[PDB]
Amino acid sequence: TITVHPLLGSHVRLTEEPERHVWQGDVGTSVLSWLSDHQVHNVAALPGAAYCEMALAAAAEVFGEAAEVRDITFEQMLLLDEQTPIDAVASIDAPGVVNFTVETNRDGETTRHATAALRAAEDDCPPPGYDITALLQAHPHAVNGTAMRESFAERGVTLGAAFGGLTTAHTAEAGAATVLAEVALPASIRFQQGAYRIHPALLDACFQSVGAGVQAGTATGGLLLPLGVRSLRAYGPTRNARYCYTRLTKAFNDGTRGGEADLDVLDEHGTVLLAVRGLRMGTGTSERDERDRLVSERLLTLGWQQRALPEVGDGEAGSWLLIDTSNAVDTPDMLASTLTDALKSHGPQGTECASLSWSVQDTPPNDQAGLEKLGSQLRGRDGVVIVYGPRVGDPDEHSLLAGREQVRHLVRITRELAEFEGELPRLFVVTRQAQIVKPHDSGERANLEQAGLRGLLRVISSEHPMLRTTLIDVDEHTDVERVAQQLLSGSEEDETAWRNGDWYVARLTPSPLGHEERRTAVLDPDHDGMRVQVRRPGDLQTLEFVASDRVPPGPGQIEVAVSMSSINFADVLIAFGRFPIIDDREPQLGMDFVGVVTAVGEGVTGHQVGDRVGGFSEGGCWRTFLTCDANLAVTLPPGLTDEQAITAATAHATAWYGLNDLAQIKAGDKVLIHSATGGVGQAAISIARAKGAEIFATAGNPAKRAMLRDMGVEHVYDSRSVEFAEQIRRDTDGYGVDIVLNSLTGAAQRAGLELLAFGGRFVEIGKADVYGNTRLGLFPFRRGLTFYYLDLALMSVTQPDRVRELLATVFKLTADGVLTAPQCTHYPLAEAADAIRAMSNAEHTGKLVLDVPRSGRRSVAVTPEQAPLYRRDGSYIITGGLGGLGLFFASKLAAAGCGRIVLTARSQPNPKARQTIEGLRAAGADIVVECGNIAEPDTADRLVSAATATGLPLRGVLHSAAVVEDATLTNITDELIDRDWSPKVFGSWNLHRATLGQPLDWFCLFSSGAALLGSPGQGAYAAANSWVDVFAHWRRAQGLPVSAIAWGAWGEVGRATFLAEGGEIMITPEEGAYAFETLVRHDRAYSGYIPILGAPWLADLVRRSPWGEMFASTGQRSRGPSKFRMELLSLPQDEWAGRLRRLLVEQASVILRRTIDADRSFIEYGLDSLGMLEMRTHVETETGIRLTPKVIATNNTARALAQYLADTLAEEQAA
Amino acid sequence: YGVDIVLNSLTGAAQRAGLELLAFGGRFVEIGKADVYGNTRLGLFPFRRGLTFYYLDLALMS
Amino acid sequence: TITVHPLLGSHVRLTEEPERHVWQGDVGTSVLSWLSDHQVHNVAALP
Repeated sequence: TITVHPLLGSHVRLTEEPERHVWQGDVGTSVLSWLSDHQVHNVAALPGAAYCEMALAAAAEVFGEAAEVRDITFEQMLLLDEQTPIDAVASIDAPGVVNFTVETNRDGETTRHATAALRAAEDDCPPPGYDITALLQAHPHAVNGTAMRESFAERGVTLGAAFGGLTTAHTAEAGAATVLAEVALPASIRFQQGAYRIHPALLDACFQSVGAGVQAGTATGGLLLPLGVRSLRAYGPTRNARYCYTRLTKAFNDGTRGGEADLDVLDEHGTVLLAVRGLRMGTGTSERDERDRLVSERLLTLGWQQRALPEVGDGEAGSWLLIDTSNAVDTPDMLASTLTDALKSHGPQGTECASLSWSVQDTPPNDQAGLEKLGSQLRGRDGVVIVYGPRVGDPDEHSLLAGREQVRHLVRITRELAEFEGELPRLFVVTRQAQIVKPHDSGERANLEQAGLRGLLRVISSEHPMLRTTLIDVDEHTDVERVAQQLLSGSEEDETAWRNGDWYVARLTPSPLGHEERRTAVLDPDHDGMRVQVRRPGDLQTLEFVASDRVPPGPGQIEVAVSMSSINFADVLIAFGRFPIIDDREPQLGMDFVGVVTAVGEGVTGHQVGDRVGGFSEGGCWRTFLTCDANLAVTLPPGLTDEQAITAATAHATAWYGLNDLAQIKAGDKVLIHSATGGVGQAAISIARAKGAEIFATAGNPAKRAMLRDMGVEHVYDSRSVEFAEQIRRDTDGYGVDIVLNSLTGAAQRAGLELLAFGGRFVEIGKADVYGNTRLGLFPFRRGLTFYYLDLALMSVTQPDRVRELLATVFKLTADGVLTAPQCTHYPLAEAADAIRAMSNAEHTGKLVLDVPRSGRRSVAVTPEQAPLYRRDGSYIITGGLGGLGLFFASKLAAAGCGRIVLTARSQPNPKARQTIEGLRAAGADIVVECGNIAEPDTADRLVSAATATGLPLRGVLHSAAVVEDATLTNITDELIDRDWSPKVFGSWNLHRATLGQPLDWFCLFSSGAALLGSPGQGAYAAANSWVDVFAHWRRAQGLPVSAIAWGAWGEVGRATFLAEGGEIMITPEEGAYAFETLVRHDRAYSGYIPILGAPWLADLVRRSPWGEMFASTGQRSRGPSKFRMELLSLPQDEWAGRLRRLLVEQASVILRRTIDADRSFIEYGLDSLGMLEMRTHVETETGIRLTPKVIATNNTARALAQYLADTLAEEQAA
Repeated sequence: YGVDIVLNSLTGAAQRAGLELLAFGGRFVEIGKADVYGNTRLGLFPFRRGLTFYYLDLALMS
Repeated sequence: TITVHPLLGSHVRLTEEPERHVWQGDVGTSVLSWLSDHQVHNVAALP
């Protein structure tokens, strides 16, 4: 009786053209038990092999046997909760070509899981076989295929039992396309193989072969998933099969992307059963997104947090040692004396301590003899603390020397301290406002001289980990009580700041850019140009002004100062991130505009400056200054005020067109207007009254209907339901209507279309139906209908002259008073956030006019990634250009064509440098070289003058001079300290002073990751780099532009890069070029771009660093018990959501490989909709509630998604 | 660029192909009652470009 | 009991505008012999 296919289910034939085969059925687990086994992160999912088999069955049905499919695609995954209706449909679009698409229409929306083409395109040409005795003997070297499957399952996507068959394999090597596995249907799958054209389980295993084929030694943290195949063909039933050919053509070694496999299924005899060509796994995103991700997973910063002291008190017997060092101040006693007194009093038990008051450059014998007074017989007694005391709040030009002396003092004293045979004491260090913490009491007034210390102490903490190197920053208004408490029983914390009456601790935080660090600028609407544009299409709460750098008009252009624009349904659609993009150019907000001409183009003569103007344009009209094509603007006749003109445009310009120049409305012609109360509807009402027609209409809620009836227009009916057609039919005796200015979608469309009576005109202005392939029934057209479509914006862009004439006509008519402008309700343009809300919910009637603020309203606008980077008419100076990264950055600047970049270094260039310079000059860059030591003020003055006196103002700088050197604590010499100190400190300070007056746009100061991380390789470099870090913070505090970068190493794999990646030079130059070009635009002062999130030394930092917030978090091995998280609903559900926050962040951390905050967005760090797959599946498994890949996007922030889950679970709790 | 005026008289996939062909503002004039009286389901969407569909039948008009 | 209906073939809900139920059944004395006896007008006919 029943013979339906199991996956597809029913097959029903439609005779309507284009001929369509519609397949419907259930693919739930309850029906097909075996389906349950592709638990991706422990949740059932339909394998792509299922899509392949289903497409093959559809092709066989439509074209009989020996017909195959091409260019398959997979688009979304599935969930298969219990039951899952599936609606596979195939259409005969044109003879000889067909299309096949599978989608699920549950929950009220569709999801095109896979698209296909089933053109037969096959002939009676049997495929050739393969030689068993050859392929088997070629690659017999065995490999643990079953263990490979087990590890691949552990990787996150399990296979269960039904998807077995893939047998222990053999290959020439791990990394070659030679895997020789064997495939057989598991016992539970052998039975029903007849119905299928090759079991989806067998095809899935055949695919799965690619998992072992790619790389047997797969790297941890990588996930792959098949995505589409270029072609397919099924030759014979797979009642029996042995192996699938392992022909792979992967362009691998990038970790992901594809593999372009061509699997061929063949039996024991060598004959082939099914052929697949062009198989790709895990495509990911475009190259631009790859570079964007590479920036997320590297930017670092010093994150500070507030906490309480868990020490409370313990251990006792705090007989530490103290040294009052470099305290040349008149009265630096209080800090040391108070600390000693608190230690004596509050310190439990005996707390004897002594002071080795080694002042700055006290006396020669103090180097050793002065220290041995206590560091000889009782050295390293139970703990030591260094106190540095206060200092002046601002730096003098000569203050640099003092910092050098301080670093010399620290290196000497610490080398002496570390030279103790017995176990070393923990090295406390208290410094006064030498570390910049956070917006809470942080900014200017940082003690620069002490600032360089941080890097040295941090490198020490790695060089000699035995002496725990905790260092504490302190503030005037913190009081010494909790400071003494930290001294006494301080827990294992490395770097902390007592910035106020509160404890602050540091955690190296992976902090990608966002929306709070975009460069802010001060603009004036009166003459400065700024635009409005949604930052995050979808949540209109993010509307924010943006600088627009008004460009002077060109030929055929005008420069109009907007006075008021109007919302329009296109604006609403774009605001909610729902516009039907069609030309890879997202439309800007606003369509119309009314303002005054401020400048005149070259080739234009229609109008002059100082004259009013109106019209619409693309490029966004929600601006203070707008530059639109001159041909697309109409002078305002004297009658119209600005308000009337803005209200009329796009209301009459639509209504007048549709009803007059297309439908040719005449006296006594029945008209039907949908959504009359809207602006377009109101214009239509006015037009109909003017031309003398019977004005039917329909509205929304009853209040609007009553209001419209108050206007005198009789025959008002509800628009929500289709009932209006019948009612109007009753009230007209059959002659329903002659014109329909439809603007609603859905069933109403058909009713309106059928309403017309033998005259025919259907002007359609809606947008939902047309961009949806609404596929209307064409039968009602038999009675002389005529269907129009009227998209005013598109007409304006393509046929400016016609819309220009139309606009002139409507304005002239409005001035004469024959037409009345609709009702208006102004809003301040800065308040667009709520205004858009009214339009969508339709509580306000009439056109919403936005009144752009054109006044002296001084404000802060935000410059997006489109920021001033390479401006032609300015000079750029690069220091140390003649060596290392300088050459590469100089070449990059030349490529950008920057104007007359100045290049300098400390010495004459080498012959290769001269060759590169002359070549770049020949390339067209007007680069000029200089020389001299940057540590000299004269050199800086000469450099700044040369770049300025040349005639091109200097605005960009890049101080990159540095030389890499290696040293260890003991052998660190003073000359090394000086030669590291001068290039960074003195050069940078001189550059800042000399350039202080110029109109700079950035200031890039290079640094090393050592100052941030701490590498035993070098310690002298760390001090100078930390100093330049703090100096950059201070400069930003002063308000001048600045940006400090801490570079790192080249490879993320260590020395294995030579074998696995090959010898390469520099520090990932191309990778860092984009990072620099981006980071120079944003505002954050300090940032560390270093290859972390997986790297050799990270294994060491996590151990030696008590902060180490990056962690490893190797606890992803969830199990069946993990469900208890749902069972924790016994506790209060609000508190349950509070803990759900932590669940979410922890689960996200493993996939992201780093701890993220709960306030930012997941998309910021970068997830290829595969990190999204993991997150969604894990959320469902750990909570039993599902969130669609759509609703996750809007709630991209951890807080948002947590609140959404809390609500969607409290609803269940209520049930 | 495509065509502008299409005085179609074919049926089946021919008219569907024609409707996609014409450029912006093209006016797809129709005279062949065959497809229309069969309640063909026109793939309304090529109207994206501001097309206009007419049906012309001399006898009924008269 | 049996999902298919003898006089209608296979039920299918098409989620189009408007929603349609399309069945595409088959009938015939060749397979549904019980129709043969109702030979209306001395010719095979649909009851």
